[PDB]
Amino acid sequence: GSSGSSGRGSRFTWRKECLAVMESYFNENQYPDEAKREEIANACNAVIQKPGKKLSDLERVTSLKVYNWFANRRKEIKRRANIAAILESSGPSSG
Repeated sequence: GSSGSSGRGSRFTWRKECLAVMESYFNENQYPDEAKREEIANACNAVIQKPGKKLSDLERVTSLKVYNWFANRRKEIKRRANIAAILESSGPSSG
């Protein structure tokens, strides 16, 4: 990745456009219902969907993809609030 302990992207990528929409829904609801996930996911695909161009699975944002990103944030925020780890650990993570 570029920044953040988060990465290991599985043959996928998160565009700034799709990231802005995901953050919006997360602000209103941490856990977007099934229908909510599709609503937000669809918007992400549109913001990226270009005229005369074809969308690829690499940019395609499905309901499952949205949940994966949301879960990463919830766990990332909750993990920082708990930090139930004392043992030694070598991580590049910053801040």
